[PDB]
Amino acid sequence: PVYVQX
Amino acid sequence: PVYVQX
Amino acid sequence: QGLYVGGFVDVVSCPKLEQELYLDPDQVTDYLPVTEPLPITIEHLPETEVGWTLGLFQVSHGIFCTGAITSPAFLELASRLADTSHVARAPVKNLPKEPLLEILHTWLPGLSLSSIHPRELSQTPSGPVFQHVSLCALGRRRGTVAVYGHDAEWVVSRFSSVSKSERAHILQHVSSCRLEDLSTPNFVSPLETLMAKAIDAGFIRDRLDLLKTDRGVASILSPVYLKA
Amino acid sequence: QGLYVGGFVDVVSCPKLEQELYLDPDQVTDYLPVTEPLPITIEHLPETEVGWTLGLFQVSHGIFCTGAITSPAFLELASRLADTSHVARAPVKNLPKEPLLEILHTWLPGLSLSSIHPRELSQPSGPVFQHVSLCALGRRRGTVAVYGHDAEWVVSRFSSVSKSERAHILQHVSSCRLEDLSTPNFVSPLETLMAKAIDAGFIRDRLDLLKTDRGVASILSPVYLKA
Repeated sequence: PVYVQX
Repeated sequence: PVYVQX
Repeated sequence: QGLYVGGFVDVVSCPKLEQELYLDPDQVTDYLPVTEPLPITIEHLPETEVGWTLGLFQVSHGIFCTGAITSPAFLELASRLADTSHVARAPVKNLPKEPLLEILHTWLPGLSLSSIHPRELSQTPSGPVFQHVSLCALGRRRGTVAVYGHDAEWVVSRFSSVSKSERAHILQHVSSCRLEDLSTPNFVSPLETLMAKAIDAGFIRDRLDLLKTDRGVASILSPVYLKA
Repeated sequence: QGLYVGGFVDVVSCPKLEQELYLDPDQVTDYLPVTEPLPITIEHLPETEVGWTLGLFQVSHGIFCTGAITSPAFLELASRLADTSHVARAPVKNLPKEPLLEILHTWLPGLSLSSIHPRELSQPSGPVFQHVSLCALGRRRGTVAVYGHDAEWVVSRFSSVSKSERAHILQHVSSCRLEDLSTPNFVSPLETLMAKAIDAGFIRDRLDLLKTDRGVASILSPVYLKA
């Protein structure tokens, strides 16, 4: 999945 | 001598 | 001689302008607390594991993180930087000199979570919601300044936003963690990569002003080793 | 091919304040110009020689320095930093990408003279001008560097330097074959440099002072300056 860094 | 830095 | 870190990775009261950064308190409750260790890294860079989270907790004010910085190579480096740095080495009002805490407050004052995109938090997420916590020059979420210390109780006690009851709960957990069981962090990054990030940090618009406001947002009590 | 630096190490028409920093234009005339090459170092760390001055000149606006950045080891480090620096890699308005120039402007935007203490300007116990350092921010106002591959272009960025003065400066710069300069003694003290970069981020009002300095120096766009 896509992670948001923060 | 003493130099002034920067 | 343990080195602990504490701080918010999200503060609920802040207005969030970017939708991708929003963490809904009513949704994250299903995924907290996280008590298994998550890596603590630097600036989301590879090869920069420096320690482990001890707990990620939902509290009334936001999401609060505790961690231990345990990498011998990282601590040795930080100590050497502290010996050369002017800012790390200056007097701290009302506290005894702690060069290591001071350099970490100059270099890496911010905390930043890596977490799954919040479109996925509404659903049944595809992987773990919370991935890692990074130490950084400045967080993208407001109020996310670290407090570093050698006494966990003192670290958590600095957050007046965290209730006496919430603190007790948090430290009950932190106390039950044996630091000696944790694995050795993978800290192998070239120093040039870190120095490039440190250089970039100096150009972050209004960085020092935002560090000062973040201290207020987090409700941190003086005295502390924070540099803004 | 060559990599030049130019800029003021002192601007005459800045308010003076710290007595130890004052360079009396009536007094330096006897020691200028300096055409013997002086070391260029990083942040006054003597084992970080990166190149050599090509001239230190008294002009109407102040004392102007030209130099060449020649150390292979240093340029290799600068290039490595440019590879991952976001500020170094960002486009510059109206100019093509120049990675080495952009990293230099990001890391070391300032110039700083080292010279003999003003009290010790007697009829001195060491040389008057010792070296010039590249730094995060100068103690003297208006001392931002311009880095370039074309020395005429670098000097021409300073609208404070007259056409006449520029011609003179470049006549001298042209007479210096870079290939003839000795190899600088550069030994990277990487932890020391990182400590300095960390400290530079905590300099209050740094980006405001860099912006102001560009005006004090009268630098003309376009240029690779990052503030």
